[PDB]
Amino acid sequence: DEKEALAKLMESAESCMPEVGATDADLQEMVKKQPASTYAGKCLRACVMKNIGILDANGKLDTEAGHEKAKQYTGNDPAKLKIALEIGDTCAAITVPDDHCEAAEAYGTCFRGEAKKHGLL
Repeated sequence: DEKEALAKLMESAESCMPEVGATDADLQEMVKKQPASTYAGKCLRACVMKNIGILDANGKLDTEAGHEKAKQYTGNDPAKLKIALEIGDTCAAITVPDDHCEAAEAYGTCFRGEAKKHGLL
């Protein structure tokens, strides 16, 4: 069901692509959970996160409504889901830039980092 979570993210990312002029290469970096190698890809990620609501209108992480948010990353599984919740609390504390595109990617770095540490990768 984590698979299905990634599938939802990609649909969202597909509808976000034209408004930040992102490319298929940018989309592929996302599915593969890599850093964004372009600014548009960072903005693509901001657009997705904002649609999830994990990133708010002032470009800061919003961890309220925990389950609804974290399940968009890991699916419904309890052990996984719990870890994502903890990753949210960890990463909501980092310092990020005022630029929302760059802020989304600094959060994404934290997400991936913690996910590797906790075995979600």
